[PDB]
Parts: sequence; C-alpha cells; structure tokens
Amino acid sequence: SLTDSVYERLLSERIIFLGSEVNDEIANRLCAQILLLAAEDASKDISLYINSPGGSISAGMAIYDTMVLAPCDIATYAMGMAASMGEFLLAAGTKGKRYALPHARILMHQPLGGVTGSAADIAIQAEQFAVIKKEMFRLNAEFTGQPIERIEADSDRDRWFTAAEALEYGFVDHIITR
Amino acid sequence: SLTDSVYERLLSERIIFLGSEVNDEIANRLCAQILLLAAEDASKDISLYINSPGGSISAGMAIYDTMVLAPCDIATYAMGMAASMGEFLLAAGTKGKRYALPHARILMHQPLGGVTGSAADIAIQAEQFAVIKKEMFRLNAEFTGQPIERIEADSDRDRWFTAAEALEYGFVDHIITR
Amino acid sequence: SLTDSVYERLLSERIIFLGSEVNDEIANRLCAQILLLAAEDASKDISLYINSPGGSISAGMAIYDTMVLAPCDIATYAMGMAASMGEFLLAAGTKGKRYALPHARILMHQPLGGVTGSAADIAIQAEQFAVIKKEMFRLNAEFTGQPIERIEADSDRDRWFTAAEALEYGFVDHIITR
Amino acid sequence: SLTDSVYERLLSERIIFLGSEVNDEIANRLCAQILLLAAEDASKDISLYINSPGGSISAGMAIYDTMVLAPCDIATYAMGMAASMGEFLLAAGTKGKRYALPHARILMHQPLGGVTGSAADIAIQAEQFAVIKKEMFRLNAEFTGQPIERIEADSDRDRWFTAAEALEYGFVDHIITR
Amino acid sequence: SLTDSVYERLLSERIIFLGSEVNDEIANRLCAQILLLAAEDASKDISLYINSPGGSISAGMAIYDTMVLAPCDIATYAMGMAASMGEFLLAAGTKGKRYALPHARILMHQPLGGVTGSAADIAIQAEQFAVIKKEMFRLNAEFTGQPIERIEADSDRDRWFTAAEALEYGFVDHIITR
Amino acid sequence: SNPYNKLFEERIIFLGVQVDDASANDIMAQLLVLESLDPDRDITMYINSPGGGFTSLMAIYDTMQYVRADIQTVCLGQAASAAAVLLAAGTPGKRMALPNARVLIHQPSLSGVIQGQFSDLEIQAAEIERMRTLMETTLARHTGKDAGVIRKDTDRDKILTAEEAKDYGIIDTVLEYRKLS
Amino acid sequence: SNPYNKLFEERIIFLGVQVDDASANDIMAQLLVLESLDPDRDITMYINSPGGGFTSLMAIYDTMQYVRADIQTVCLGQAASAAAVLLAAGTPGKRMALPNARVLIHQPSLSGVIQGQFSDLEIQAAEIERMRTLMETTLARHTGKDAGVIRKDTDRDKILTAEEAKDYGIIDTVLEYRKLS
Amino acid sequence: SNPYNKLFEERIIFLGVQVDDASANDIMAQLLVLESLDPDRDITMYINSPGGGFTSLMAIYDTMQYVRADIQTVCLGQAASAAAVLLAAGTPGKRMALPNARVLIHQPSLSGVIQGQFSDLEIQAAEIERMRTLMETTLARHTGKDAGVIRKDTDRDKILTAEEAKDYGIIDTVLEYRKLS
Amino acid sequence: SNPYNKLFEERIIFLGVQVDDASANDIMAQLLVLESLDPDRDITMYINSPGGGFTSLMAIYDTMQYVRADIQTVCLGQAASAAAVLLAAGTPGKRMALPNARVLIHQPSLSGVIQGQFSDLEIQAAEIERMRTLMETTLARHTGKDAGVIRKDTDRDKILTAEEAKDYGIIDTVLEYRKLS
Amino acid sequence: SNPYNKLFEERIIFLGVQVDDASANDIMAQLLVLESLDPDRDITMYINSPGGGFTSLMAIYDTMQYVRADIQTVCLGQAASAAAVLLAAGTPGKRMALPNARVLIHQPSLSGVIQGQFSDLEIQAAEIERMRTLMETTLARHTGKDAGVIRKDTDRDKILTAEEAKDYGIIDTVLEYRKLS
Amino acid sequence: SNPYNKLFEERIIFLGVQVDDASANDIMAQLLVLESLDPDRDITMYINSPGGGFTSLMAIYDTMQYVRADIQTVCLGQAASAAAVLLAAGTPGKRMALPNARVLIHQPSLSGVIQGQFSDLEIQAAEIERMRTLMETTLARHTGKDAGVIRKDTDRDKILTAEEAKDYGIIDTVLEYRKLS
Repeated sequence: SLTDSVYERLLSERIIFLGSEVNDEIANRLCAQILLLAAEDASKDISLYINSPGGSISAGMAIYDTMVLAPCDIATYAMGMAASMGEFLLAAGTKGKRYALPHARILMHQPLGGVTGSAADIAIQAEQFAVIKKEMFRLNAEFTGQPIERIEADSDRDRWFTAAEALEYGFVDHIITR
Repeated sequence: SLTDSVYERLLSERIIFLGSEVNDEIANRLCAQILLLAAEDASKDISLYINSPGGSISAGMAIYDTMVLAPCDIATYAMGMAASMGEFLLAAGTKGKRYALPHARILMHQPLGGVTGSAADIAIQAEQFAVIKKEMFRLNAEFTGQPIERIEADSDRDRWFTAAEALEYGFVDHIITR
Repeated sequence: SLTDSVYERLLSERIIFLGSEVNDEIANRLCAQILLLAAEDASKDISLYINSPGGSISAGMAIYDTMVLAPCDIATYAMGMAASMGEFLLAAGTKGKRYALPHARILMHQPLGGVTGSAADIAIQAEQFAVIKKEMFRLNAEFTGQPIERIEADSDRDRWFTAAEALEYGFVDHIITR
Repeated sequence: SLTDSVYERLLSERIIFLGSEVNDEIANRLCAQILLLAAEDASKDISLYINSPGGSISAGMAIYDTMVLAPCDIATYAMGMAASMGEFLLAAGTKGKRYALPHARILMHQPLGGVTGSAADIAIQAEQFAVIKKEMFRLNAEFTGQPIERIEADSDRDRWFTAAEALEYGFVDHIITR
Repeated sequence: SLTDSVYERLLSERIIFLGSEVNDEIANRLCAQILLLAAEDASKDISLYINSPGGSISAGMAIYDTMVLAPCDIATYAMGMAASMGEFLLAAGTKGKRYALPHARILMHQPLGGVTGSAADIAIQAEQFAVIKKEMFRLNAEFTGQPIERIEADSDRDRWFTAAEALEYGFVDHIITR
Repeated sequence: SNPYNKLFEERIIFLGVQVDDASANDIMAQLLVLESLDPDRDITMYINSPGGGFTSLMAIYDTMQYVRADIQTVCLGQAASAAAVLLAAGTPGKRMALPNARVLIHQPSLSGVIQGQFSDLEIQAAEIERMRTLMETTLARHTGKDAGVIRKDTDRDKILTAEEAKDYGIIDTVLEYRKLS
Repeated sequence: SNPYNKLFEERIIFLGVQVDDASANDIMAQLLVLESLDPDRDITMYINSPGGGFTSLMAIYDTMQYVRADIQTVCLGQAASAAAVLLAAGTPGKRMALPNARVLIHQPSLSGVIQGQFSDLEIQAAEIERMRTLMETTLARHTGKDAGVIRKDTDRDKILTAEEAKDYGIIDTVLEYRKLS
Repeated sequence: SNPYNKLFEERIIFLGVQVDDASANDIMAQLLVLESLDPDRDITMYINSPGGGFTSLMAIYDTMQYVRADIQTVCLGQAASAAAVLLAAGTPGKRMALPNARVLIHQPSLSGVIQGQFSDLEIQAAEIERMRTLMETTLARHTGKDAGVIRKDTDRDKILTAEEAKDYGIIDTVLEYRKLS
Repeated sequence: SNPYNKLFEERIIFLGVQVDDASANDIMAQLLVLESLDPDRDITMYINSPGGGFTSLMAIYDTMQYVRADIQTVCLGQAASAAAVLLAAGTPGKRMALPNARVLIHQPSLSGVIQGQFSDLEIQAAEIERMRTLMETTLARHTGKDAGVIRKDTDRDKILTAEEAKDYGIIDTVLEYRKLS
Repeated sequence: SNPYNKLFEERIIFLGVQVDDASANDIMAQLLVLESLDPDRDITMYINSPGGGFTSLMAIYDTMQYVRADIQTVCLGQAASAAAVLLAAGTPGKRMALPNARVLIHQPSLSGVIQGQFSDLEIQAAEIERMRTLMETTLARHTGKDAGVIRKDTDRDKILTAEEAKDYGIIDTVLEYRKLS
Repeated sequence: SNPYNKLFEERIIFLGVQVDDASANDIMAQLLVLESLDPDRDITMYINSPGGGFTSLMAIYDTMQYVRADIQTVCLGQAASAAAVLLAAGTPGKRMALPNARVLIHQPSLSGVIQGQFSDLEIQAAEIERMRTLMETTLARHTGKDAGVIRKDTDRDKILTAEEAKDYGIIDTVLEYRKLS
C-alpha cells in the first residue's frame, strides 16, 4: 500500500493527516498517532494537516483532548476543508501555529449528533449532544477570540469562510504562500 | 496498514487501546496484549486507553480478570466514552492511576446480556447473566467506594457522568489537563 | 503489489503520478507525497506525471496549494490526459518545466462541482462552487498568459488542445521528443 | 503473491510485461515501469513482452510516448497476441529489436474508442478518436515501412498475420527460434 | 501465504508448477517464470511439473514458445493430469527428460478454442483456431514420433493414456518409480 | 367471497400487522366508506397488531373520531404502543378485549417525516417528545388517567392484561368465553 | 372453485404451515365469518402445522373459545408446539386425530413484541416464562393434566402418538381407516 | 368493491404515500375522469402524504385548477412540502383539516429532469431556485401571504398545526370530532 | 377451464413436483373435497414426482386411507421414495403404472420438525429410524413383502420397473399402450 | 373501471413515464385501435414524460401522422426531449399546454439498435447525428422554425415555458385555469 | 378490452421487443388461431423490433408461409436483423413501411441449441454460416436480389430507409401520412 507507506514515512517526520470523516474510528487512529509521536519525542512539534468535511462531535472532542494532553505543540493546517469538527481541530492548534492555505475553506458549523436507538434513547442522546455542543461553542469562542454569541450566530448557519476571512475571524493565525 | 503499524509501535510503549465493542473477539485481543506486555516486562506499567460504547458482560469480565492477574499496574484513561463495560474497565484500573480527559463521558450502566438460542436456552442464559451482573455491581461498588444500592440506582438508568462528576463519584482519580 | 512497489521506487526518484480521479482521496494522497518529498530534500525538484480525466475542483485546489507551499520546483508532464483539474495542475507546474508528450491531450474545462445534500444545501454548494471556479479561471489565465475572457470562452466549451496547441496557448512550455 | 514477486524480479532484469487490456490503469503501470527502469540505468535496454488483445487507443499512446522519451532502447516481443494497441507497441520497439515468437499472432486493427457520456459528449469523443486513430495509422505506416493506404486497408479488416507474415510486412524484424 | 511462499522457494530450486487452467493469465505467469529462471542461470535445467486439465490453445502456445526460446533444457513431469495443452507441454519438454509418474493420466485431445464476440467475429475466431490446432497436431506428431494421422485419430476422441501407454506412444520418455 | 371481504360486508375492519403509513390509508378508506354506506350503523374494528407508525395511527385516530357511526373496538391478541390509542378511542361502553389480550403502553417509535433533516438529533428528539405528548394526552382523554400517570407507565413499558386494561381505562369489558362442553 | 374455498363453504378451516402473526389473523377472520353465517353449525378445523408464533396462536385460541359454534379439531400430520393447544382447544368429544398424527409438546419459541427492548435477555426470558405458563395452563384446562405434569413433559420435548394423545387428554378419538379392499 | 373504488364512485380521490411522477399521472387521470363523468359535482381529495416530487405535484396542481368541478381538500395526517400546495389549491371555503393534521412547509426536493446534465451543480441549484419560487408563489396565491413571508417560513421548515394552518391561509376550517359518548 | 381444473371436475388429483409440506396440504384438501362431493365415486390420483418430505407424505397417506371413496393410483414417470407409499396405498386392484414408470424405494430424507433441537444428531438420527420404520411397515401392509425384505431393498436404493413393481406388490397392473397405427 | 380505462373509452391516451421501446408499442397499439373504432373522432393524448428513447418515439410520431383521426395533444407537467416532438406533432390548432408545463428541447439520448457493434464510437456518434437531424427536421416541420434555429436551441438544452412554447411553435394555446372561487 | 386484444379481434398481430424463443411461440400460436378462425381473411402483422433469435424467427417464417390467409406486414419503427426476413415474408403487394422505419440487414446472432457442445467454436461458427445462408437465401426469395448481393450488404450492416427498402425489394410501398391540417 503506497498510501499507508507514505503516511508511515510522514508520521516519522511528525506529520499527521486528517483526511476524512472524524468518526470514532478516525478519532481513535488520530489519538493513537498523537500519543505515539509525543511518546517518541516530546521536545518536538507535531504538524496536523486537515482536509475534512467533519463528523461526530464526540469523536472530534476525543481528538481535541488528546491534542491538549500531549506534551508538545501541535501546528494545524487547513489544506482544503476544515469543516465542523475539522474547524474545531484547526482552531485548537496552538497559537501562532494555526495555518491555512490560500484556497482553504473553513466552515464553522455544528455536527448533527446523529440519531440511533429507540425513541426513549434518542430523547436522551439529544441531551448529551446539547451539552457537548455548548462546550464546543465555548471552546470555539476561546480559540477565535470571539463572543460566544457570534459563534452561535455563525455556527447555526452554513457560513463558509475564505482562508483570508478565517484569519480575520481568528481561526487561523497565518496564510501560507510561497 | 497504518492503523496496525501505529498500534504495534504503541504496544512497544506499553500502551493498549480499547476503541470499540468489547465483544468476545476484542476481549481476546486485549487479553492477549495484556498477557504479552506483562510477560515482556512485569516491572513496568501498562496504559489502557478507553473510547468505547461497551459490550458483552462476559467479554468485559475476561478483560478484567486478565488485568488483575497480570503482575503489573494498569493505568486507565477515559479519552471519550467509557460506557458500560468501558466504565467497568476504567474503574478497574489501579488506584491513583484512573484518569479521564475533560470531555470524557462515563456511563455506568448495565450490558443487555443478549438473547440467543431456543426459548429453553434463553431462559438459562438469563440466569447466568443475572449472576454476572450482580458481580459487576459488587465490583463497581468496590471500585468507586459507593454503597451497592447507589450503583444499582444509577446503573439501571441511562445516567451519564461528566468527567468532573465521574471523579467525584469515584470512577476516576484524576482529570488530565495541560 | 507490483503497482505499489513501482510507485514507491519512483517516489524515491522524486516522481509522483496522478493517474486518475482527482477526488478527495487522491488529493490527500498526492498532498501527502508532495509534502513528504519536500520534507526529505527541499533542494531537489519533484516531477509530477499526469494522465487523468480530472475531478472535483476542491480536490484539485488542495493539490495546487500543496504544490505551491512545498519549497521545491515542481515539473509537470502531460503523458495522456490533462483534463479539467488535470490541466489546472499541469499548467500550475513551474515555468520552464511544464511539459507535454506529443500525443498528450489537454482539456481546459470546468469541473461540475457535484450535487449532494438537500435542496437547501444544493443551493449553497453552488455558491461555493461558483467562487472556487472563478478563482480557477483567474489562475489559468495567469498560468497561460491569456486574458481571463479567453479562459472562460474556452473552458465553457469542450475544447481539446493537441500537445502542440497546448504549447502555443501557454499550458505547456515544451514538447518532449527523442 | 508469487505473480508480483516474479514480476519484481523480472523488472530488475529490465523486463516489462504487457499481459492484458492496455486500459488507462495498465498504461499508467507500464509508463511508471518504463520511467523507473530508464531512471535506474539509461545505458541499458528494456525488454517489453507483449501478450495482449489490446485496448483503448489513448492508453496505448500514453505507453508509446513514454517508450519514446525514455532514453534507452526498447526491444519488443510478441509472445502470443499483439493485437490492436498490442501491435502498435510491438511495432514501436526500436529497429532491429522487434521480435516475434513463431506462434505469435499479430493483429493490425483499430480500437473501438468507446462510447461514454451523453449524446452530446459521444458526438465529441468520436472526433477526438478519429484524430488519434489517424495518427495511429500514420505511425504504423512509419513503423512497418508501408503506404498509409495499406495500413488502412488492413487495419479496417480483422486481418491476422502469422509471425512469419508479420515479419514480411515490417511489424517484426526477427523470429526467435532455438 | 504458505502457497506462494512454497512456490517461491521452489522457483529458487528451478521448479515451476502448472497446476490449473492454462488460460492467458496462467500462461503469462509461466512465461514470466521461465524467462526469469533462464535469465538467472542459463546453464541449469528447469523442471516443469504438470497437473492440469488444460485450457486455451493460444495460451498453451505462448508457454511453448517461451519454453523453446529459453536457453536451457526443460524437463517435464506428469504428476496427475496432462490434458490437452497440459499434454502438449508435457510432450514439448526435451528429449530424455519427459517424465510421468505411474498414476499420471495423459489426455491427448484438442482445446475447444472458445466462442466470444458477435456472429461476425465467431466466424473469424474459428479460422484462427483451425490454424493453431493444425500446428498443435503437427507438433504433437513431432514430439511423439507418430504420423499426424494418428494424432488426429486420437486427439479427436476422448482417449486417455495410462502413464505406461503414454510412454509407449512417445509422450513420455520415462516413468518415475522409487 | 373470502373473509375480510365478508367481514367488510358486516361492517368489520380488521387491523393487523400491516401498520405502515401506506396501510393506515386503507384503514381510513374503510372507515370513510363504511360511514357513507350507512352512518347509523356500528363499525367493529378488530385489533391485533405490534403497534406501528405513530403519525399514521394518529391519522386513523382522527378519522375514527370524525366518523358519525359508533366504532367499537375489540382487542384480539396484541394492541401494542400506538394501537392501544386506537383501542381506547372506540366509543365508551364498546371497548372490549379477549382474556389473553395484551395492551402494551410504549413510547411511540420514530417515523413520519424523518426524510433527512440535517439536525436529525435535535429534530427527531423534538418529534419524539411531541409524539409522546400526543399519546399521553390522547390516552388520558379516553382512559380517565392523568397524562402524568400515563407517562410514568409509558416510560416503563407497562403491559396490561385484559382485566388490568379495564382498571387502566382502555377496556370497558373483557369478553367471556362460550364453553359448550 | 378450488378446494380450500370448497372447504370454507362446508365450514372447514384448514390450518397449515402459514403460522405467522399475519396468517393468524386469517384464521381468526375465518372463525368470525363462519360464526356469523350460522352460529349453530359446527366448524371443522384441520391442523397440520410445525407450531408457530405463540402469541398469535393464543389469539386464535381465544377466538375459538369466544365463538358460539362448536369447533372440532382434526390433526392430520403435525400439531407441533403451540398447535397442540389449538388441537386440545376444540370442543370435548370432538378432538380427533389420524393414526400417524404426531402432537409435539414443546416450549413456545420467542416471538411477538420483541421489537428491540434494551434488556432483551431479561425481558425475553420473562416473556418465555409467561408463554410457558400459558401453554401449560391452557393445556391443563383442556387435557385434565396438572400444569406441573405438562411442564415436566414440555421440558423434554415429549412427542405423542395419536393414541398417546388420548391418554394425555388432547385427543378424544383416533380416526379409523376405511379400507374397502 | 374494495374501498378506494367505492371512494371513487363517491368522487373521492385518496392521495397517499405514492407520490412518484408515475403516480402523479394516476391522480391526474382520476381528476380528468371525474370531471367528465359529471362536471357539476364536487371532487373530494383526501391528503395524507410525505410530500413528493415537486414537478409532478405541480402537474397535479394545474390539473386541479383546470378542472371545472370544485375540488375540496381534506388533510388527514400529513401534508408535507409539496402536498401543502395541493391542499391550499382546493376551492376556497372548502380547504379542511383534522385536528392532528400537520402541514409542513419545506423547500421542494430535487427531482424531475435531473437525468445527468454535466453541470449538475449549477443546473440543479437553478432548478431548486425555480421550484422554490413556484412553491412560494403558488402558496401566496392560495393563502394570502406574501411570497416573501412564505419564503422566510419555508427556509425554517415551519410546521403548522391544523389551527395554525387556518391563520397561515391553507385551511378554511378544522373539522370537528363527533363524539357520541 | 384449464386442465388440472378439468381433471378435478373428473375427480382426478395430479400429484407432481410440488411435494413440500405446504403442497401436501393441497392434496389433502383435494381429497377431502372430492369425498364430500360424492363419497361413492372413485378418485384417481396421478403420480409423477421425485419423492418429497416423508412427514407430509404420511399425512396424505392417512387421508387417503380415511376417505371412503376408492382411490386409484397411476404412476406416470416417477414415484420416488415416499411417493411409492402413496402409490402402493391406492385400493388393491387399482394400483397402475405406465411401462416406463419407475418406482424408487429409498430411505426417507430428513424433514418435518427439524427446527433446531440442540442434539440434532441424536434426535434427527432417531427421526430417521422412525421414518424408515414407517415406510417399511406401510409398504409391507400394502405390498405383502415383509418389512425386513423392504428394508434390505430400501437400503440399496432399489429401483423397480413397472413390471417389477407388480412382483414387488406395488402395482396390480401395467397399463397397455393403445397403438392405432 | 379504473381511469386510464375510462380515459380510453373517451378516446384519451395518457403518455407517462413509461417511455421504453416496449411501451412505445402500447401507445401505437392504442392509436391503431382508436382509429379503427371511429376514424372521424378526435384522439386526445396527454403528455407528462421525461423524454424517452428517440427511436421508439419516432415510431409513435409516424403512427400519429398515419392515423386519420385528429390527434390533439395536451402537455401536463413535462414534455422533455423527444416528447416535445410528439407534442408538436398534434394537429395544428390543437396543440395545448397547462401554464406550469415545461417543454424541454434536448438532443436525443443514445438507444435503439446499440446491440454491440465493434466500432461503437464511430457508429453511435453517427446514430446521434442522424437522430439529432430527425428531431430538428421534425420540429421544424411542426413549429415553423428553421432546423438550424432548432439546433442552436437544442444544443443549449433550452427549456420553454407554456407561453414560450407558443412563440417557439410547439403550442397553439395555453390552457386557462377555471377558478370558481 | 385493452388494445392488443382489440387488435387480435381485428386480426392484427403486433410483433414487438419480445423476440425470445419463448415469445416466438406466441406469434406462431396467434397465426395458427387467426387462420382457423377465418382462412380467407388477411392477417396484419405490425413489426417494431430489435431483431431476435434467428432460429425462432425462422420458425415464425415457416408458419407465415404455411398459413393460407394473406399476411401483410407493416414496419413501424425497427425491423432489425431477422425481423427484416419476416417483413419481406409478407404477401407481395402487401409489404409496407412508415417513412421513419428502418430495416437493418445484419448477420444473425448466435442462439438456439447452443447448450454447451464441447467444440463450441467449430460448431457455433458452423451454425453461424448456416444461419447466414438461410437469411441470405430467404431474403433473396422474397426481395429479388441475388443471395450474393445480400451477403455483401449483410456483412456491412447495411441499414435501409423505408424508401431504400423498396429498391432493395423488402417493401412494396411506403405509407403516406394523412395530414388534416
């Protein structure tokens, strides 16, 4: 597999890719990679490249807490989409190290949570979802330096930011050109 | 397979992941990993990372007994869900080494056992299930330092704990922040 | 896999192939390869061989921004089709290093974007598409040295260029013969 | 995979096999192998063994241009079928190095192009096909030393050549016996 | 794969197995193995073990011409079936080196050619088939030392030879016992 | 004619396992036709079913209450979830059940216009609370129990026997057996 | 008309392999129609079946006991599990079986409202004990054997011959053959 | 005859879950036939459906307005999306709904001639804006609300109760229940 | 009317390839109907079949012996396994076969109540011995051969020609051809 | 009788989504039958369809022009691609459409005898140019527009409104609505 | 009655896309029935089909020539491959086609008894040459062209227009359109 060979070679360069879904399987794979790189050498940075439509809110939070506990700066890059949890992660990189490429598109929006189980369970999953989402909005407000009211006004609409706008808004610190 | 390559590299760092299901296949894989790490070096700790909805009660007990016989401390981490058997395992780590990440969600609940076989067999499986479940509750009471009556009052309801609440309750000793 | 073995051996010669689709999966694989080669040795060129019908406009832009940020010249070759995003990439190689083989066929055209989601989402995806496409046309005008008006007149028609015509038009700097 | 192991060992002997289809996937694999062998050592010959019914005309042209740009002589062998593009390739090997085995069968014929897309697209694909085919016939006339009129008279009929006839016609320089 | 591992180890002992089908895929794999072994060391023999019902006549001829051009003696063994092309190959080994095991069964018969394509193509494939088959019979007559008339009288009937009969007939030079 | 058709001639609707929105329309068509044929004659509805979509069972409920002819309901076998509403909905004095009949009060399952809204969890959970409210309210109007009581039982999947169903207000009588020997 | 329809004209219900809840409704529809056509005439039910869902077979049982016309039952072939209850349920003096008929007393299989409750093992095991209790109780009422005896035999998959079925209380007579030569 | 056919004899069209372009043709065939049978007699259309293709529901809309006989509309259950247009389209004074009826104003889904145009995103987004314009315009003509108001509600998936539907202009009356006890 | 239905009018049952328990019920329904239509008239059963389930073919056997009308049997083509019992079962003097008919005595295959007992091997082997015993016993009663003889032939898959079948006691006559030229 | 059959009695052909060569034969059968029943009475064809195979729609076109009875055409909903030819093909003065009708002029899709010729690209592209020529020519004969004009519009997928279709020559009148309130 | 059945009453056979050996038998059954009903009245066969199996189309050909009633043939749409033989086969003076009809002379495809002979290539190629010979010979007998000429055209997939088909001898007349305005 050329695809897996390339990613192992990149993992040794301390580069992690998030290319899709942010579901429970992807979150566990990324959490494992962050923990592994930090374990191998905590004195060095990890670069996370994001090109993803997003996914489950709980999966994105698992990745986020792993990024935080890992004792190493994590740089993040929007190299296409950083949508929903893809944005959350992008914005969660450390300060001065959040980047977007010029044609990157950043979507601050909310996950849908997802409906499973019996009517009795659906009614409960919705409460846990509302709680997680409230925390997602608090954190985006802190990551971007915005009032939480703006985060809600924008996340509840399908509002896309251009890379230049994402920088002005506070999701991104720098645009990478050459 | 990048996924398996990453887990082998982590297994060498004495890190084990429980990312799904806790079914008989997963329990046998985890039991094999715990036994292997303890066999390689019993003087060192094993770190178990949990992000799982849970599964069969008998599968969770197989993992638990393996964790106990292995002659090494096992640290446990809730890095998303620790639900049902995922909680049992989390709580079963050693004392002073049970951890949760801030956005972890811990669900003390019961497995459903599962119905298979003829009506004559179903009626029997239910008795073995009731016995195993009674032991699960006794052990959770011991792990958390609660009266068994509270364990039953809470496990029979779909009661989620936030990471902060899980610590107060006794499932978790510490919350990991950075 | 002989196919993957050959590509790994070529990747070590700093040669990257784009043989199909330019979808999100292909773009992430190519982005990973460009970043890897530049990381291994930024003093050397990367040769990108293109034989592709094209694909999603956002996937092609992810590849393009990666090509630009990578601190190394990228040579591009049309070795069959360079259609739609395949042309965009071909034309985006650096100056003096864009090549076509004599029987190469270059199609400057537009992607279709793609319709997904509810009627409410389709109506929004179309605006993001129109914005990306406008940038694609601006960049093709800059890559080829044409007025943007000609890029639109030709990209909105299924107009194929022969390798000789593609050179005259400015997509290609040289035709490779032996 | 014994099959892939054998081909890698042969690739190291500078031997390439074309055993089927000549579709876009096969052409990209062969183009990659020709480029790889020429990159490893351009002072040595490459031997291409052909046993194929043929395929898409554009795929065959991609292989042909790669054979030409590669800075090394390419010997070609008909070791069963060399039909349609399989013949084009056979005939395109260098002079004095085109071979056929005694029971080889060479079919000079035309590809069908292939019909895809809407009626509006089919009507366009046909023009590109007619142009490529005209070039295929010009090149076969040059490869075999025939008037283009004979190439058309024979390629428009399902006319098979025996290995002995293929030599007389100019597709093959030598018949290999032992 | 134990199966492929065993065959690679045997290929290094210069042993090739033909265990099924003799279709175009099998013929290309065998042709590749014969060419590889002869390339590695042309001073040594290759042993071909046959246990096959046979297949396409053109596939069998590709294998045969490869066996002949390869500059090394090829020994052949009937270790079960040597039917149709399996017999052709068996009989095509060199003289003094064609072997059968005592319970081997040799079937001199003809392939069916196979019907594909439109009625217009079927009518043509049949002529090429008749030509190839005539050559198959000429070669079997030469391999066994029989009049071509007997080869036709026997190949047009489902006439099985015991290993002892196959030797008397001239397909096999020796029976291997121990 | 086959039964079912003989039953229709006798003004009997037999509500079975076919509880899809598609079949709810057939029940409503049968009620509308029987009323027009003779508005003054009772319609008997036999119920033996594993619930069904709540939305379409409420459509039947309104049709039953709209229709001028009395509708009497008989529970044979099952009257699960939502079918218990239709059972309770018959004219008072005419709700009946056989002794081994079981009436199962359950929260309604998720169905209806669940086409693919983006926020499926917030929306579907809202639909669930609305459906639960209608089931609780509708049963309270036909059983005499406060909707709050019904909720407590609904949340525990309470299953009523034919006799308990009288005490709970769904059934007015439990049908006797007629033993001839 | 084809048989089955000729049999219905003669007031004969033929209960076969179609033992799904969906078909239980057809048997009940047939019993309800035959009773209304003529309440004073016997209904003959022929039984040849590999049991079926217990819940829907109990719904048939209550309908059979509800109906005023005598129902006589004839076992042809099989009367497995739950069909043995319906066989025993016919009017006393009219339960009949052919000599190679086999009546199979088995615990009822799991069916009915098993929609997907979370605690499926505790709930379904509870449903099983309830169903076993009804089968044992129902057979005791129609066979004369104590329910405790029936349980001991049920738990061992006891299979009764047409003659043993008389001794066990399911069959009143075993039908004679009529040999004309 | 089965209901549905009895309903047709009574000049009743029952519009259900079958909302494909293929079935839209059946509704139009029914309207064309009822008008020719007697142009001066009302046609009643019962609506219980999860919307449907917009293009074919507009074809029904024009047929309904073309036909000389008054068409009255009754919402049973659902009148989602596009069916709300057909509900509003009945003759004023004759738009009716049952109390638990829900009228759902939604943007129309993508259907019709979406055969495989290359620029599917530009074209289909254009079709969507055209369809939204027709829905908003058509409802404004039949409800009295400005199309701009309708758009604001349409964009938020507003769901109307039978009473709200009167205030919104879709329903003239909400049908009463007829409780006999 | 199509044949088969014309054959039924003439009191002819045609037993073919449909030998499932589900179709055994149709054969029994046909025998029960023909007897009630006229108890004194012969029923002809034509047999052309690759055996079938033993349990359901024994159910047919008892029905055939129960019925008062003579049943005559004609073997056309095949009478494999279990169908040979039904062939032998016709009234003596009336068992007939065509010259190229073949009667195949085989052990019965495993079918019937094989629902999923845990000890399937001990139980199913027991069912097999019981079924073999019934086939051997039943043929002995109708052929005159000792059951022990039948077992020896059954165990060897003995196939009888129409003439051998007379010597073996299954057929009383082999039908002549009627050549008109 | 169901509509469609009532429509046929009234000499109405309803052309819907079934636009396969197999159904083109049904339309032709209907035209041939209506003409023989009464050659002097108009046939009304209602059109609501997403085009279809060009080859079989041309077969219908010739049948329509062959038939002596006037054929009038009404566009309900869609008249895409090839159906626009059949719409234009009705007798002048009798081509009609409803206001939300859309006539879509498109190049014909590839169908007919495309069985598997080797040179599929050269042959099918030739069939496409032939089909486009027939569509352009046929519409010019019935619309008054030069075939060259039609080609320019065809190549751009021009979609006509019911009013634009009059200006383009396909429709003679746009049908009025009949609002009674 | 539906068309097709009305067409049969009028002695019209409509040969469509169903060109399998299985349907060839239906065409032959229709020809045999129409001849017996009235041997002196013409049979009209409408042809619109993408060829079919050659073997079964030759079976139809012989039936058409066997039958005493004149058979006239009309090509609507397609008469590909083998259907062109059946078109040519009608009684001279009565072979007709519509202007956009296309008659396609092709080599017959491989079908019939191709069950799985070992030497499929030698045998099937032989069947192909035999089938080509019959098509060429049969058309020569009905068109006047030498079989050698037909072969040259057959080998090139020549497609004839309705007018060219007259020059080629398949069609006697091309049917006029009847424009009433």
